[PDB]
Amino acid sequence: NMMWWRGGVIYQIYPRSFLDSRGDGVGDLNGITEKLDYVASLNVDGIWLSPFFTSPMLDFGYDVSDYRDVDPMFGTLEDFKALLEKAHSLGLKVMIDQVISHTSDQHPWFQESRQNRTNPKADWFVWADPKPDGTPPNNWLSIFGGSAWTFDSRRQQYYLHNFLTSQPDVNFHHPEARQAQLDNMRFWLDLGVDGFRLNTVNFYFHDAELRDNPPVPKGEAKTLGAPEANPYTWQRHVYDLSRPENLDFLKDLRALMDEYPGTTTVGEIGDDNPLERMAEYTAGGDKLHMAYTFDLLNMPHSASYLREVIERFQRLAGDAWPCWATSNHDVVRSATRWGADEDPHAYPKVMLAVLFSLRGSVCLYQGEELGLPEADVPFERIQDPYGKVLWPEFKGRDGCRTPMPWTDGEQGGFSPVEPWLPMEARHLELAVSRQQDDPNATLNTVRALLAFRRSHPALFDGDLSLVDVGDDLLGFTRQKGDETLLCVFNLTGQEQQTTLPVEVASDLPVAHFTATRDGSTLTLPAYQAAFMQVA
Ligand SMILES: OC[C@H]1O[C@@H](O)[C@H](O)[C@@H](O)[C@@H]1O
Ligand SMILES: [Mg+2]
Repeated sequence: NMMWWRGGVIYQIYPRSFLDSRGDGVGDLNGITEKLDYVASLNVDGIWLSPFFTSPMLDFGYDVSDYRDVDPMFGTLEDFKALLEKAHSLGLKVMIDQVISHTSDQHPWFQESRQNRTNPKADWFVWADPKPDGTPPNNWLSIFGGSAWTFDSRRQQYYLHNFLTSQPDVNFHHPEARQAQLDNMRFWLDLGVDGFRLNTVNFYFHDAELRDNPPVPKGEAKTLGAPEANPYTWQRHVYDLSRPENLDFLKDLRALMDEYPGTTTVGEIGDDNPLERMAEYTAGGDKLHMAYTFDLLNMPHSASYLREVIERFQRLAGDAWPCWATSNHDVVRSATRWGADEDPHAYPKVMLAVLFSLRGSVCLYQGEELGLPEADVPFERIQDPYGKVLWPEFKGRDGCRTPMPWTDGEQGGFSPVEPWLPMEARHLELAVSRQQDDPNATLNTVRALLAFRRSHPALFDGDLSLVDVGDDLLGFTRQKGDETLLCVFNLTGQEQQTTLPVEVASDLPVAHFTATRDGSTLTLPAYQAAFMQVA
């Protein structure tokens, strides 16, 4: 079963906010270990762990100072081995983050690199002389504010950083650095990890000519990976990322993965044309296994929009393979971002049904299975530095990083002390304990939907074909071998009706969904889904 990843569902855990088992108010590995039974009960195929490596935590894990160890705040390496072993014992695959695009400035490589222009690791990072006027070498901007270049007095040069100043980008034009990062991945592969989520996978290479980016002409759409309030979105990003050379490196990376059968990779795409880039990076079977984009991580969410996304993707390379996600640690929770103007109890069910019925892999964010709304984090409680640069137009990512509601008790049973982010009040009555034995609650809807998905080959990796189901409905067929299923979704809060584009063999009941099939006319109540066998 070495193709488990091609259609499998992965449960993303944000370590800081899952479960605190030691008592410092911050989630740790042992808590995850304690809740692997819960995770397994979701009928998901595996997990993706956000960074838990040694880090100053200035970007909370994504500024890595030691690629081959666990930060004391999350526990130890042995703790991780225990977590991995128990997870394997439950039939769960374990994937972990890899942030090889950039390191913390506290990483030994950079500490050495910054001292002078001639040291062994001087070229392991991206250094450039200032312009004659002492200004940055080009117009590249940091996503987290300011120029992408920061001056260092030691070398009298600027160093590049797409994100924080404390996150210098690695110079992938230096083969030994590439190799060092590959080795860093190999370290974790040798420990038995089942795969990697590749942080900003298209960022790896930059234009060595350091050419200026062109601006986006007024009225054209901005990039999906950043809020429009961010000046980052004022230029087309062609030279600061997504270079051709990266393809070659991807092959190398894939080669490493090939040395360990059954392992996989999912790339995070941050690009002006995310679908196209995902196709490019996941094509050939010699590069990325799969990748996800921000197309379903933004504001549009109509059935017509989904149709546009699916159509657009189907026009790309057919050998490509997508991973779909409606929520993660970087965006507003799906129940709020998409379903703010919808029923808070009904909409997450049909949304997640759509997510689970799309052709591709799935990323399911912690709490999304509870239909958790975006939390309101007060100014004085803000932790994410990305929330302190564009306030209040953009308030950062803390809203989706609030602690997991296990019980409706004190601090949601997350911690015996005050957690690093405040527990959201509204989450308490949506807690796991309050929701576990409720068959009408979103959790069990998710369980049933994923078991249902698991019982049908067509919903694993079957082909997808859009069909006419009306303007206010989303409809398509999934086909593999004997089995052809018709999937119809009502994402609206109003009853909808359509003529069936194919012939139904039998109705398929799943997760207490209600739909009326009268001959050739199908009716769907508000926020309902319909699955059917096709003759
Ligand atoms: O590390 C810089 C940023 O890169 C993004 O791709 C990650 O998903 C974020 O969590 C992180 O803050
Ligand atoms: Mg702890």
